[PDB]
Amino acid sequence: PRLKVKLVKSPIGYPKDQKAALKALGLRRLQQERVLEDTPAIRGNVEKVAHLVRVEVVE
Amino acid sequence: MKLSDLRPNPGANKRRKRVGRGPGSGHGKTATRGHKGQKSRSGGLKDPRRFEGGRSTTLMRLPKRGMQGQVPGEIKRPRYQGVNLKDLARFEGEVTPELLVRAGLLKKGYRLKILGEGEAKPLKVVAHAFSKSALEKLKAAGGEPVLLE
Amino acid sequence: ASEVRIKLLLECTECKRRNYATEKNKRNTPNKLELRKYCPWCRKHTVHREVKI
Amino acid sequence: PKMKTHKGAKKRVKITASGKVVAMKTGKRHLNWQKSGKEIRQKGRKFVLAKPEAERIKLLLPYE
RNA sequence: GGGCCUGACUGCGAGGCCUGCAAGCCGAGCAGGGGCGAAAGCCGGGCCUAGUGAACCGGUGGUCCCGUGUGGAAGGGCCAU
RNA sequence: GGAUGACCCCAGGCGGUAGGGGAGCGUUCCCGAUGCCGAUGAAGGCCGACCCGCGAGGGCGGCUGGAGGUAAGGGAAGUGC
RNA sequence: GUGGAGCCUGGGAGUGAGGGCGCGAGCGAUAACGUCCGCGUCCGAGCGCGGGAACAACCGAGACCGCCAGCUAAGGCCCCC
RNA sequence: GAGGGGUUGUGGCGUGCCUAUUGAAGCAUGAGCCGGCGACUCACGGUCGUGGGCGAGCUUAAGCCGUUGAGGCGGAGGCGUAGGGAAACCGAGUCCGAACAGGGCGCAGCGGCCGCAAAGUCCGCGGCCGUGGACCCGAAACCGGGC
RNA sequence: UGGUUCGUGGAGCCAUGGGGGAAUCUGGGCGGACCACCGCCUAAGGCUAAGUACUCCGGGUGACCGAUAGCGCACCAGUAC
RNA sequence: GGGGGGAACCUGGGGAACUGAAACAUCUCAGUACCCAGAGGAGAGGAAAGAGAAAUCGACUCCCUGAGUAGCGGCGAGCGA
Ligand SMILES: [Mg+2]
Ligand SMILES: [Mg+2]
Ligand SMILES: [Mg+2]
Ligand SMILES: [Mg+2]
Ligand SMILES: [Mg+2]
Ligand SMILES: [Mg+2]
Ligand SMILES: [Mg+2]
Ligand SMILES: [Mg+2]
Ligand SMILES: [Mg+2]
Ligand SMILES: [Mg+2]
Ligand SMILES: [Mg+2]
Ligand SMILES: [Mg+2]
Ligand SMILES: [Mg+2]
Ligand SMILES: [Mg+2]
Ligand SMILES: [Mg+2]
Ligand SMILES: [Mg+2]
Ligand SMILES: [Mg+2]
Ligand SMILES: [Mg+2]
Ligand SMILES: [Mg+2]
Ligand SMILES: [Mg+2]
Ligand SMILES: [Mg+2]
Ligand SMILES: [Mg+2]
Ligand SMILES: [Mg+2]
Ligand SMILES: [Mg+2]
Ligand SMILES: [Mg+2]
Ligand SMILES: [Mg+2]
Ligand SMILES: [Mg+2]
Ligand SMILES: [Mg+2]
Ligand SMILES: [Mg+2]
Ligand SMILES: [Mg+2]
Ligand SMILES: [Mg+2]
Ligand SMILES: [Mg+2]
Ligand SMILES: [Mg+2]
Ligand SMILES: [Mg+2]
Ligand SMILES: [Mg+2]
Ligand SMILES: [Mg+2]
Ligand SMILES: [Mg+2]
Ligand SMILES: [Mg+2]
Ligand SMILES: [Mg+2]
Ligand SMILES: [Mg+2]
Ligand SMILES: [Mg+2]
Ligand SMILES: [Mg+2]
Ligand SMILES: [Mg+2]
Ligand SMILES: [Mg+2]
Ligand SMILES: [Mg+2]
Ligand SMILES: [Mg+2]
Ligand SMILES: [Mg+2]
Ligand SMILES: [Mg+2]
Ligand SMILES: [Mg+2]
Ligand SMILES: [Mg+2]
Ligand SMILES: [Mg+2]
Ligand SMILES: [Mg+2]
Ligand SMILES: [Mg+2]
Ligand SMILES: [Mg+2]
Ligand SMILES: [Mg+2]
Ligand SMILES: [Mg+2]
Ligand SMILES: [Mg+2]
Ligand SMILES: [Mg+2]
Ligand SMILES: [Mg+2]
Ligand SMILES: [Mg+2]
Ligand SMILES: [Mg+2]
Ligand SMILES: [Mg+2]
Ligand SMILES: [Mg+2]
Ligand SMILES: [Mg+2]
Ligand SMILES: [Mg+2]
Ligand SMILES: [Mg+2]
Ligand SMILES: [Mg+2]
Ligand SMILES: [Mg+2]
Ligand SMILES: [Mg+2]
Ligand SMILES: [Mg+2]
Ligand SMILES: [Mg+2]
Ligand SMILES: [Mg+2]
Ligand SMILES: [Mg+2]
Ligand SMILES: [Mg+2]
Ligand SMILES: [Mg+2]
Ligand SMILES: [Mg+2]
Ligand SMILES: [Mg+2]
Ligand SMILES: [Mg+2]
Ligand SMILES: [Mg+2]
Ligand SMILES: [Mg+2]
Ligand SMILES: [Mg+2]
Ligand SMILES: [Mg+2]
Ligand SMILES: [Mg+2]
Ligand SMILES: [Mg+2]
Ligand SMILES: [Mg+2]
Ligand SMILES: [Mg+2]
Ligand SMILES: [Mg+2]
Ligand SMILES: [Mg+2]
Ligand SMILES: [Mg+2]
Ligand SMILES: [Mg+2]
Ligand SMILES: [Mg+2]
Ligand SMILES: [Mg+2]
Ligand SMILES: [Mg+2]
Ligand SMILES: [Mg+2]
Ligand SMILES: [Mg+2]
Ligand SMILES: [Mg+2]
Ligand SMILES: [Mg+2]
Ligand SMILES: [Mg+2]
Ligand SMILES: [Mg+2]
Ligand SMILES: [Mg+2]
Ligand SMILES: [Mg+2]
Ligand SMILES: [Mg+2]
Ligand SMILES: [Mg+2]
Ligand SMILES: [Mg+2]
Ligand SMILES: [Mg+2]
Ligand SMILES: [Mg+2]
Ligand SMILES: [Mg+2]
Ligand SMILES: [Mg+2]
Ligand SMILES: [Mg+2]
Ligand SMILES: [Mg+2]
Ligand SMILES: [Mg+2]
Ligand SMILES: [Mg+2]
Ligand SMILES: [Mg+2]
Ligand SMILES: [Mg+2]
Ligand SMILES: [Mg+2]
Ligand SMILES: [Mg+2]
Ligand SMILES: [Mg+2]
Ligand SMILES: [Mg+2]
Ligand SMILES: [Mg+2]
Ligand SMILES: [Mg+2]
Ligand SMILES: [Mg+2]
Ligand SMILES: [Mg+2]
Ligand SMILES: [Mg+2]
Ligand SMILES: [Mg+2]
Ligand SMILES: [Mg+2]
Ligand SMILES: [Mg+2]
Ligand SMILES: [Mg+2]
Ligand SMILES: [Mg+2]
Ligand SMILES: [Mg+2]
Ligand SMILES: [Mg+2]
Ligand SMILES: [Mg+2]
Ligand SMILES: [Mg+2]
Ligand SMILES: [Mg+2]
Ligand SMILES: [Mg+2]
Ligand SMILES: [Mg+2]
Ligand SMILES: [Mg+2]
Ligand SMILES: [Mg+2]
Ligand SMILES: [Mg+2]
Ligand SMILES: [Mg+2]
Ligand SMILES: [Mg+2]
Ligand SMILES: [Mg+2]
Ligand SMILES: [Mg+2]
Ligand SMILES: [Mg+2]
Ligand SMILES: [Mg+2]
Ligand SMILES: [Mg+2]
Ligand SMILES: [Mg+2]
Ligand SMILES: [Mg+2]
Ligand SMILES: [Mg+2]
Ligand SMILES: [Mg+2]
Ligand SMILES: [Mg+2]
Ligand SMILES: [Mg+2]
Ligand SMILES: [Mg+2]
Ligand SMILES: [Mg+2]
Ligand SMILES: [Mg+2]
Ligand SMILES: [Mg+2]
Ligand SMILES: [Mg+2]
Ligand SMILES: [Mg+2]
Ligand SMILES: [Mg+2]
Ligand SMILES: [Mg+2]
Ligand SMILES: [Mg+2]
Ligand SMILES: [Mg+2]
Ligand SMILES: [Mg+2]
Ligand SMILES: [Mg+2]
Ligand SMILES: [Mg+2]
Ligand SMILES: [Mg+2]
Ligand SMILES: [Mg+2]
Ligand SMILES: [Mg+2]
Ligand SMILES: [Mg+2]
Ligand SMILES: [Mg+2]
Ligand SMILES: [Mg+2]
Ligand SMILES: [Mg+2]
Ligand SMILES: [Mg+2]
Ligand SMILES: [Mg+2]
Ligand SMILES: [Mg+2]
Ligand SMILES: [Mg+2]
Ligand SMILES: [Mg+2]
Ligand SMILES: [Mg+2]
Ligand SMILES: [Mg+2]
Ligand SMILES: [Mg+2]
Ligand SMILES: [Mg+2]
Ligand SMILES: [Mg+2]
Ligand SMILES: [Mg+2]
Ligand SMILES: [Mg+2]
Ligand SMILES: [Mg+2]
Ligand SMILES: [Mg+2]
Ligand SMILES: [Mg+2]
Ligand SMILES: [Mg+2]
Ligand SMILES: [Mg+2]
Ligand SMILES: [Mg+2]
Ligand SMILES: [Mg+2]
Ligand SMILES: [Mg+2]
Ligand SMILES: [Mg+2]
Ligand SMILES: [Mg+2]
Ligand SMILES: [Mg+2]
Ligand SMILES: [Mg+2]
Ligand SMILES: [Mg+2]
Ligand SMILES: [Mg+2]
Ligand SMILES: [Mg+2]
Ligand SMILES: [Mg+2]
Ligand SMILES: [Mg+2]
Ligand SMILES: [Mg+2]
Ligand SMILES: [Mg+2]
Ligand SMILES: [Mg+2]
Ligand SMILES: [Mg+2]
Ligand SMILES: [Mg+2]
Ligand SMILES: [Mg+2]
Ligand SMILES: [Mg+2]
Ligand SMILES: [Mg+2]
Ligand SMILES: [Zn+2]
Repeated sequence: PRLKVKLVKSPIGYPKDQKAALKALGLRRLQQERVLEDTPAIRGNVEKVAHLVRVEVVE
Repeated sequence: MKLSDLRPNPGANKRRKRVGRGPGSGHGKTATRGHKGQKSRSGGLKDPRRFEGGRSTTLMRLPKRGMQGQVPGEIKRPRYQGVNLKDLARFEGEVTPELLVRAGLLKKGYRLKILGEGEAKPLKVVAHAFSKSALEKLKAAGGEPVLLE
Repeated sequence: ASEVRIKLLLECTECKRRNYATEKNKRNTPNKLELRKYCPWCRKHTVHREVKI
Repeated sequence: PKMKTHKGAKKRVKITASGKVVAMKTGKRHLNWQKSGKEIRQKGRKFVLAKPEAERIKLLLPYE
């Protein structure tokens, strides 16, 4: 399947590594959506910044 | 629910057309054959899929094209059947040619080629061939393209 | 065509492949046709010369 | 008995995906010196047969 | 009538005319490489309508696609005629 | 209309060869049937001005006949001159 | 313009001997119940009905069934009638 | 037994049936009359439609086991899930082409995960086609082996 | 020449009427002309159950016939003629 | 020991034509009908000088399938492993 990840809460005030995770996802703007793949390396960062993103499970 | 309730659905068991059975049927006398001529006869016409009254037939004036083959016939060579990634969605873990023939998507005696229609999944996929796009997709999705021979 | 008006092929003198078919009255034009035609193999124009059909 | 494939049709014609019958244009087997390149070129492409004739040839190919 | 020429193009082909089929016919435009022109442009033979013959079978040039365990070869295919 | 042909109102169509379609009738046989009709008379025959059906037909009654016949609903054809 | 109109797709055909008539021509002889096209019509298939003495195709007119009712069409209204 | 049945005097109307035909009561075919026999079928395959089953799947064949008018097992295989190309091949594309050009042939359901429908396929039924003699009857003939 | 799907086809394989005519495993045949490589097999002696075919015969059983049907024959029929 | 017979079945030796190809000759019908010899309750075949690509299989026969595929074919009609 796939992922549609949407940055809904700001990284401002969260640790550097959660900030970097968004950089790894390509999430730069709030409410920016990206339709990623569903692999554990791509999924691990999403679980890291879970509290900042809103994940859709598009196929 | 006894034997006398056992009916077929309306129109399931249609009656037959019986011709040559009298004026009131609409099929009497000539049995809906018309009057005379070759078509009315027992044995009828030459095959209407082909015969065209004696002229060179539509099909026979078209030219041939391609290799038709020589005796001793077909050359034995590896045969590839494509299977789209979309048809792998149902599987978990590992897909091989054998699993795909059981599932009914790959035919026996056919080598397996993955084609890129659909979305790849993080499956291990053992195949004899992969299309350019199926390979690319299967990598990006965390799959393991296992190439066979 | 006739016996005096033969059919012929034009042959690219550089790669030798016959590329064009045409005719000529060999009583009025006895020498071989030389003609510059585009050769799709050489992908350029070329002296094509008359060759037996 | 089971119907036999007509091999003349098989050797001349192909049933496309949607059920069209495709064949090679006639008229460029020989006699080509005086034919415009347009004629030779377009007669080298396939054409789709007229509906009635396509439906007769399809019946000759009952196992494609 | 004259000068330069070979577009008597290669790859295609929107759209049609005609039409029972199969055929026949017209064709702008795009690309290749050209011809003439200062240029706009024109050029896919000929003022036009006849000058013709579907398939099968085989010839020839190309191609290098198939090659009956394998590499070749035989023989085919494909393009052209 | 009312609700699904439940029947009713209105309107229109309804000559017909080849021919297309639809709805039926009847014949033989199977299931229904270890049932049911039958000597208080089966089937078949002969009548009928009677009933039902547009019709093919089906009832019913009388006479003959003397032992079989076979429902609703389905199934299959050596099925109608 | 809602018509047994039209259009698309598919199943089944039959027909591929027409004929009369009116008009337009050709052929024939400004002959033929002649012939060959064109437009229309009817017969074919309306040899059902009225008229035309009788008579497929001229006039009138498109027969679902019934009526010991009415109105008309052509043609008729001295007798047959 | 206010009806009905039989008969038919007169009056009106009225050109057999079937077949073949442009057209037949036709002086064109056939039939003396009656009774019985007498002509569109079956198999396999195809195509289309239709009634169901299941559906990215559907289905078994021969057999085997059971039954003795009991059914089941059997997945070999078949069709479908991908096409384009003469093909090597590539593949949601492919083929032609130098082309990233153009063109040919191709490639994408309804409802609040659940139903509904469905590709497809299986079986039944029906129409029609193919192969058989294929609606029935009919030659004159041809051939074989005998007399 | 035949057999094979193979109709002379690139025509091998199996068989053999004619001609020529070997070898004994380092022998020989085959894998579709042919060559090489790589394999497969052992010719020119013979026999061999079972699974398969048929139905004169016996039996069982029919959505098989019911005396113009069912076999040509239900019967003194392959008879009468 | 042989002889001859036996419905159909079987092997072998010979082997048509109508027909189909909408004419016809190759082709088809068909190695069928038929003739002959022989066998037997069966007959044939059978233990690889096979298959043919699986680095594989393992006598023969028979059914299903492969498959109306591969091919064959006045590359027609058709034939068909
Ligand atoms: Mg925040
Ligand atoms: Mg904060
Ligand atoms: Mg860290
Ligand atoms: Mg039925
Ligand atoms: Mg039927
Ligand atoms: Mg009907
Ligand atoms: Mg009936
Ligand atoms: Mg009737
Ligand atoms: Mg009907
Ligand atoms: Mg009718
Ligand atoms: Mg009649
Ligand atoms: Mg009909
Ligand atoms: Mg019919
Ligand atoms: Mg018919
Ligand atoms: Mg007629
Ligand atoms: Mg007719
Ligand atoms: Mg008749
Ligand atoms: Mg006629
Ligand atoms: Mg006739
Ligand atoms: Mg007819
Ligand atoms: Mg007959
Ligand atoms: Mg006939
Ligand atoms: Mg001709
Ligand atoms: Mg092939
Ligand atoms: Mg072979
Ligand atoms: Mg993995
Ligand atoms: Mg052919
Ligand atoms: Mg051609
Ligand atoms: Mg050519
Ligand atoms: Mg050629
Ligand atoms: Mg010219
Ligand atoms: Mg040209
Ligand atoms: Mg040219
Ligand atoms: Mg070209
Ligand atoms: Mg197939
Ligand atoms: Mg000039
Ligand atoms: Mg000049
Ligand atoms: Mg000039
Ligand atoms: Mg110059
Ligand atoms: Mg066009
Ligand atoms: Mg056209
Ligand atoms: Mg012309
Ligand atoms: Mg230029
Ligand atoms: Mg220029
Ligand atoms: Mg230019
Ligand atoms: Mg210049
Ligand atoms: Mg310029
Ligand atoms: Mg131009
Ligand atoms: Mg000209
Ligand atoms: Mg000029
Ligand atoms: Mg030709
Ligand atoms: Mg031919
Ligand atoms: Mg050739
Ligand atoms: Mg090669
Ligand atoms: Mg090679
Ligand atoms: Mg080789
Ligand atoms: Mg070498
Ligand atoms: Mg070499
Ligand atoms: Mg070569
Ligand atoms: Mg060649
Ligand atoms: Mg050419
Ligand atoms: Mg009316
Ligand atoms: Mg009617
Ligand atoms: Mg109807
Ligand atoms: Mg009846
Ligand atoms: Mg009935
Ligand atoms: Mg019975
Ligand atoms: Mg009973
Ligand atoms: Mg009883
Ligand atoms: Mg009782
Ligand atoms: Mg009594
Ligand atoms: Mg009875
Ligand atoms: Mg009665
Ligand atoms: Mg009685
Ligand atoms: Mg009594
Ligand atoms: Mg009794
Ligand atoms: Mg009953
Ligand atoms: Mg009943
Ligand atoms: Mg029942
Ligand atoms: Mg009958
Ligand atoms: Mg109408
Ligand atoms: Mg209409
Ligand atoms: Mg029909
Ligand atoms: Mg017809
Ligand atoms: Mg006709
Ligand atoms: Mg005609
Ligand atoms: Mg006539
Ligand atoms: Mg005519
Ligand atoms: Mg006429
Ligand atoms: Mg005429
Ligand atoms: Mg007319
Ligand atoms: Mg007239
Ligand atoms: Mg006048
Ligand atoms: Mg006139
Ligand atoms: Mg005229
Ligand atoms: Mg006069
Ligand atoms: Mg006349
Ligand atoms: Mg006249
Ligand atoms: Mg006249
Ligand atoms: Mg007329
Ligand atoms: Mg008629
Ligand atoms: Mg009239
Ligand atoms: Mg009319
Ligand atoms: Mg009249
Ligand atoms: Mg009349
Ligand atoms: Mg009258
Ligand atoms: Mg009158
Ligand atoms: Mg009259
Ligand atoms: Mg009168
Ligand atoms: Mg008259
Ligand atoms: Mg009045
Ligand atoms: Mg008046
Ligand atoms: Mg008068
Ligand atoms: Mg008056
Ligand atoms: Mg009066
Ligand atoms: Mg009375
Ligand atoms: Mg009276
Ligand atoms: Mg009277
Ligand atoms: Mg009166
Ligand atoms: Mg009359
Ligand atoms: Mg009658
Ligand atoms: Mg007649
Ligand atoms: Mg006549
Ligand atoms: Mg008379
Ligand atoms: Mg008379
Ligand atoms: Mg006479
Ligand atoms: Mg008469
Ligand atoms: Mg006659
Ligand atoms: Mg008659
Ligand atoms: Mg008599
Ligand atoms: Mg009598
Ligand atoms: Mg009778
Ligand atoms: Mg039928
Ligand atoms: Mg039958
Ligand atoms: Mg059938
Ligand atoms: Mg069917
Ligand atoms: Mg069906
Ligand atoms: Mg099911
Ligand atoms: Mg029992
Ligand atoms: Mg498939
Ligand atoms: Mg293909
Ligand atoms: Mg190419
Ligand atoms: Mg494209
Ligand atoms: Mg397209
Ligand atoms: Mg469903
Ligand atoms: Mg279904
Ligand atoms: Mg059909
Ligand atoms: Mg037959
Ligand atoms: Mg028959
Ligand atoms: Mg039939
Ligand atoms: Mg004689
Ligand atoms: Mg003869
Ligand atoms: Mg003869
Ligand atoms: Mg003779
Ligand atoms: Mg003899
Ligand atoms: Mg030899
Ligand atoms: Mg040979
Ligand atoms: Mg041979
Ligand atoms: Mg060949
Ligand atoms: Mg051979
Ligand atoms: Mg040999
Ligand atoms: Mg020899
Ligand atoms: Mg050795
Ligand atoms: Mg050796
Ligand atoms: Mg050998
Ligand atoms: Mg040898
Ligand atoms: Mg060899
Ligand atoms: Mg071998
Ligand atoms: Mg080899
Ligand atoms: Mg060796
Ligand atoms: Mg071997
Ligand atoms: Mg034995
Ligand atoms: Mg044993
Ligand atoms: Mg045995
Ligand atoms: Mg037995
Ligand atoms: Mg039997
Ligand atoms: Mg018995
Ligand atoms: Mg009975
Ligand atoms: Mg009985
Ligand atoms: Mg009797
Ligand atoms: Mg008898
Ligand atoms: Mg009796
Ligand atoms: Mg007996
Ligand atoms: Mg008798
Ligand atoms: Mg006797
Ligand atoms: Mg002896
Ligand atoms: Mg003897
Ligand atoms: Mg003996
Ligand atoms: Mg033999
Ligand atoms: Mg024999
Ligand atoms: Mg002979
Ligand atoms: Mg013959
Ligand atoms: Mg035949
Ligand atoms: Mg035939
Ligand atoms: Mg013939
Ligand atoms: Mg014939
Ligand atoms: Mg003849
Ligand atoms: Mg033969
Ligand atoms: Mg026999
Ligand atoms: Mg012998
Ligand atoms: Mg004997
Ligand atoms: Mg035995
Ligand atoms: Mg033996
Ligand atoms: Mg033996
Ligand atoms: Mg041995
Ligand atoms: Mg297959
Ligand atoms: Mg198959
Ligand atoms: Mg044969
Ligand atoms: Zn060149």
